[PDB]
Amino acid sequence: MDEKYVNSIWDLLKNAIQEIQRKNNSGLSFEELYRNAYTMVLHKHGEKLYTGLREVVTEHLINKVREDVLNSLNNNFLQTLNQAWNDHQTAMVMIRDILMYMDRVYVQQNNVENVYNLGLIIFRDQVVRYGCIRDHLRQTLLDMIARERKGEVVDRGAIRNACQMLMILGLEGRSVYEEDFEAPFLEMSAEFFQMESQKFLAENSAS
Amino acid sequence: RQINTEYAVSLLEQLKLFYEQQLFTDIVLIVEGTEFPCHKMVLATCSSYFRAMFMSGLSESKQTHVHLRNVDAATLQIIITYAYTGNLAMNDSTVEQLYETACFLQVEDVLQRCREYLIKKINAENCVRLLSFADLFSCEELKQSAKRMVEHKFTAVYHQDAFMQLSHDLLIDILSSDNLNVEKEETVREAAMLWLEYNTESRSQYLSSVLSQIRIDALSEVTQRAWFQGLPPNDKSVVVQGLYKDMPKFFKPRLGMTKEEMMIFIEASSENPCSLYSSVCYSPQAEKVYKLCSPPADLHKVGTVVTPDNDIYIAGGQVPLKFRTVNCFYWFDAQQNTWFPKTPMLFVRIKPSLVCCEGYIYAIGGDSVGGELNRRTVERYDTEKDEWTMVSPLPCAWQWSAAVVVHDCIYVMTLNLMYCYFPRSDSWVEMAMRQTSRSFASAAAFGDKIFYIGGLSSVTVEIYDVNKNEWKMAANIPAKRYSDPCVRAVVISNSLCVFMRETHLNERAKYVTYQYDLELDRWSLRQHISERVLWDLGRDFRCTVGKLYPSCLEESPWKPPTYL
Amino acid sequence: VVKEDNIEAVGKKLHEYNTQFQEKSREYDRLYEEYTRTSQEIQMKRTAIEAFNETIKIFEEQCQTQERYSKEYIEKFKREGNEKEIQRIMHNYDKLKSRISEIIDSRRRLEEDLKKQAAEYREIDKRMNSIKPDLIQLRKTRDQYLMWLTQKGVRQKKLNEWLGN
Repeated sequence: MDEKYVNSIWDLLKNAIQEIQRKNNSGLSFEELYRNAYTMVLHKHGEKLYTGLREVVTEHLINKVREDVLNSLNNNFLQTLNQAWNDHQTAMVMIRDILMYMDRVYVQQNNVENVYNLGLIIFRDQVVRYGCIRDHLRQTLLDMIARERKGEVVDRGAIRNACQMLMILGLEGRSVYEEDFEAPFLEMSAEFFQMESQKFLAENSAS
Repeated sequence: RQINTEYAVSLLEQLKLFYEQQLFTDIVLIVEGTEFPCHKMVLATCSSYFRAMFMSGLSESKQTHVHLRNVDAATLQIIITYAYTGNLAMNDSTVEQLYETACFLQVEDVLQRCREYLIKKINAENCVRLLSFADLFSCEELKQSAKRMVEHKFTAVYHQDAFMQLSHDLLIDILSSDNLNVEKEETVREAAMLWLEYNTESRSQYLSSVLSQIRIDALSEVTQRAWFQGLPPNDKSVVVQGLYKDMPKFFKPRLGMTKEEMMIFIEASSENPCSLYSSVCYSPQAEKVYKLCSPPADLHKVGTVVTPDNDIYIAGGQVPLKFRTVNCFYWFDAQQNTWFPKTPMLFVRIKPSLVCCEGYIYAIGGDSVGGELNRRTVERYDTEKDEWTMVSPLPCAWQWSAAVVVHDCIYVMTLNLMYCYFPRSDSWVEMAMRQTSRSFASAAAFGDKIFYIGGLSSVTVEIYDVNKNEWKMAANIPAKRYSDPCVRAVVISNSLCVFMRETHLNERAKYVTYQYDLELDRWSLRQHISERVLWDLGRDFRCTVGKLYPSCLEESPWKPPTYL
Repeated sequence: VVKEDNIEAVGKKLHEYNTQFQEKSREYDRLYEEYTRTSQEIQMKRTAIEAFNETIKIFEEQCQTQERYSKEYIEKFKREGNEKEIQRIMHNYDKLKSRISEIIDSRRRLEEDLKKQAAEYREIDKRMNSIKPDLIQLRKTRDQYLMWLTQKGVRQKKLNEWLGN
C-alpha cells in the first residue's frame, strides 16, 4: 500500500535476485520472494517491477562482460563464453520461475516480451552484439573452421554450442544467425572453394 | 497405443485414497496456523506456482514446511480438492475469494472455470462490484462483460455504494463510453456529481477530468424540440439513426438516448427459404423492419416476455431432435444483438405464458409433463438469485391460455373462466367468468382494464375491470367480411392497439394497426403497415412491445419494392 | 427466323430470344431495386443534412447566447481575478468553435458522399434510359414471333421449359 513498503519489497527482491546471480541461491527463504512479487504486481505496480528488473540484470551484464572482454576474451574464449551462457540461462530460468505471474498478467498487457525473451534479447545485444567481442568471436570461428578444413582437429563441442546458442538468440529461428555468422561464413567458404578449385584444376586430371 | 482412461480414473482415486490417509506426505503447507500436508508432485501438476517453487530446489523446496501468506485456508482446501478430484465448488458466496487464491497460485483450470462462472453471474447488483474486481486482477474477459452490463443499466446501478468507491480509471471509461443507457444527459451529470462529493479530499484534483467526460454542449434531442417536430410522420427516428451515425464521439447522443419502441415479432416467417421461425421487429415511427439474430439455434414454439424494465426473455420451446422439448432460457442483449443464456428452467416447456410481476418472471403452462403427477405446471424465477422455484399450480389444466399482469397481480385466462394469483398469498382465486368461450386469443393489459381480444377467431373484444370484476362487451374489430384476420393485442404509446394481419380470398397478407377509443368505445385507424416492408409472418408468430436500439441492431433492406 | 423450313431451327431461335428476354427482366427488376434503394438512400441522407443544418443553426444560437452571457451574468465572474469559474462558458466556447469546424468538415464529407453516390447512381440511370427501348423492342419482336412460330407445333409446356432455363 504505502510507497515505502513497495520500495522495501523491491529492495528485498533486488537483493534476492542479486544473490541468485551469484550462484548461491541455496539456503535462502525465497518463498516470501514470490508472495512479494504477487503483492507488488497486484497493486498494479508491474511497470516498475519489470523496468527495475531489466535495469538490474542489464547492469549485472555490463559488469560481467566488461570483465570478460578485459580477461576471458583471451584465456579459453569459447569455453568461458558457453560457461557464462549456460550460467545466465539457468539464472534467467530461475527468475522466470520466480516472476511467472508477471509473465502471465503484465506481459500480455503492454505487448512487451516476457522476462525470458527480455533476458535473451539483452544478452544477445549487450553481451554478444557488442563491438570488441563480435569481431573476436567471428575471427575465432573462422580460424577454427579453416584449420578444420585443412586437417587440424578442433573440439566440435565448442563450435556446436556456439552455433546452437546463436540460433537460440534469434527467438524467431536462425534470424541473427544469418547476419552474425552465416554472412561471413558464406563468403569465406566461397573464396576457399575458389582457391581450392584453382589449385586443383591446374595440375590434376578430371578422373 | 496411447493413454488409457480406465487406468487414469483408477490412478486418480488411488491417489485420493492415499491423500485422505496421509501417505507419502513430503511437504506441509502452513497457512494462518493451519497445516495442510500434501504432495509436491500433485500441486505442481495443478498449479504452476508450486511447479516454479519446487523445480527451483532451493531452501523453500528443501524445507518440508512452507509458509504461504495471503492465502485463505478455505480456498486452499478447495484448490487441493480439485488437484485430487477435478471437481470445483463454485458458489456465489466464495467465488470472488477463490479467484483471488487461484490467480495467486496460477491454476489454469480453476481460473478458466471461475472466469466463465462469474461471466454468467453478473446481474443488476454485483455488476459494479465485479467490474472493480476484474480491473484489480486484470481479467480482460470479465472486465468487458461487466462493463457492458453497467452500460445497459447505468440509470439503475449508479445509486449503489460500489459505484462511488470506483477508481478514477474505472470512471473515465464508463462516462466516455457512448453505451450509457440514459434517457437524459442530466442523469449522467448527477451521477458524476455524486461521485466527486463522496470523497472530496481525494477527488478534488480530478474535478477537471470529470467535467471533461460528461457531454454538456451535446444537445442531443433538445434541439429537435426547439425548432419543431415538422417532419414526415414520426420521423424523429430517422434523425436518431443519422446524428449518432456521424459525430465526433464527444457530442454523440448516448445509447440510451437512442431508443425506439418496436413491435418485436419472434418465430415469424422468412422472406427467403431459411429459418422457418425467424425474428424481426418493425418500428411504426421509422417505418423500418430490423432483423434480429437467433442464437437459440432453431428454437421452435417458444414464449415471449417483456418486463416493465424493458428486459426481454424467452423460455421453453422445442429444438429439432437430432423435435424435443427443452428448458432453455435466453436473455436478449440490446447492444450486442445476441441471446445470452441464463439459468435453465426446472421443467421443459413449450410456449409458456411468461409474465413479469413485482420483478419475478413466471412460467405458466408450457408443455405439461407427467399428466399423472401434474399438468398445470408453473414456476417462478428470481433475477438476482438466478434460481427457479415451484409455486401454486393452476387450479385446472388448460391449453392455449394467456397470462397478463395488472397492478402486481397475475391473471390467467382460459376458455370461459379466469383465475387471479396473488404472490402475497400464493393461491388462486376464481374471478368473473367470460361470457364467450374462445381459444387461441390474444391478451393485453392497459390501465385498469384487461383486454381478452380474438379467439374462437372473431372480432369480439372483451373489456374486464379489476376494480369491478365484470366482463362486458364493448365493440367489434372493424374488418372486411369473409377475411381471416389473425389479430394480436399490443399496447404502445400508452394506448391499446391491435396488430391485425388480414388475409382475404386470393389476396396476399395485409398488415394494419388500429387504435381503440377508450372514452368513445370506438376503433380509429392509426397507421397502415406499408406492404413494401413487413413481408408475410404467418399466424403462429409471437408478438410483444419493447424498445430496442435503432442505433444498433441489424440493417436488412431486402423486401424487393415496386413490384408488379 | 429467316423462314427456316426446318421448324426445329426456328424453335431454337425462339429459345435464344427466350434467354435474351429473361436476362433483361432480371436486370430490369434489379435496376428497379437499385432505383428504390437509391431513393431511400438520398431520403435518409437529406433528413441527415437538414438535421446537420438545424444543429448548426442552434449552435450559432448558442454562439450568440455566449455574447448574451457576456452582458447578462459575466459581471460577477471576470473582475474577481478567477479563471476556473468562467470555464462554464469560456472553456465551453473554444471547444464549441472546434465542434463547429469539425461538423463543417462532416457536412463536407456528407456532401462528397452525396455527389459520389449521385454519380454512381446516374452512371447506371443512363443505362436504364438506354436498356428500356431495347427491352421493349425485344419484347415486341417476341410478341410478333409468338403470333407466327408458336402456332406451328410447339407446346405451351415447351415454351415454359425454354423460358425456365
